[PDB]
Amino acid sequence: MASPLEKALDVMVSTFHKYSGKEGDKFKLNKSELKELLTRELPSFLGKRTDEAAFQKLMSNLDSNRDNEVDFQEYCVFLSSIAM
Amino acid sequence: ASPLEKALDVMVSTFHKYSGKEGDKFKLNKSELKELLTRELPSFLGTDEAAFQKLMSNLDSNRDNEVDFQEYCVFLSSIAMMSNE
Amino acid sequence: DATETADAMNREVSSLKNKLRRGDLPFVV
Ligand SMILES: [Ca+2]
Ligand SMILES: [Ca+2]
Ligand SMILES: [Ca+2]
Ligand SMILES: [Ca+2]
Repeated sequence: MASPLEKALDVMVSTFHKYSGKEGDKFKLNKSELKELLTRELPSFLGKRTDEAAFQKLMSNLDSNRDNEVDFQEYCVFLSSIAM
Repeated sequence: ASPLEKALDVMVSTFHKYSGKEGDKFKLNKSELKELLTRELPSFLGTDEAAFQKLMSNLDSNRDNEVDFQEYCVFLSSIAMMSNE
Repeated sequence: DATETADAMNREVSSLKNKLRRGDLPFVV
């Protein structure tokens, strides 16, 4: 049977797709999809100010290959950075 | 909490369950890493001492001969990335 | 985990962490 940690990895994957598949490239997050994933799935990690300017800056910092998307690897870098 | 928040919490708690047994309480040695993989990531295990030693080496980006929480998260990311492919 | 990719990913994570709380920019807490 799947361990809690194995299920947690499954949720890492499924949560990404829940948002990446909305628009455009089904396997990458655009800015809107990223904002929605954070807002809806990571409320406890959000700051006092979730304005557009703060978000645009976050997008740029996550987009390490400069394609104007957040792919699964880039998303895992993000989760690894906030986890603890 | 959201499922993702709960997932990150499990990632954190699982690390500390094993890292806190011996030595540095915030890093995994080969024994602690072996236990964690064996008990918590069975579906990903092929196993022998050489295999765990190689995995440890691969994960040990800061070259301190232990696996810290960051290195562990990078490892989990690689497993998830494999599962996502 | 290929060492080249773990090492790159660790640099990327360290970089992003440093920006978070040493430590610029704050959409995230
Ligand atoms: Ca998309
Ligand atoms: Ca990108
Ligand atoms: Ca330890
Ligand atoms: Ca290390």
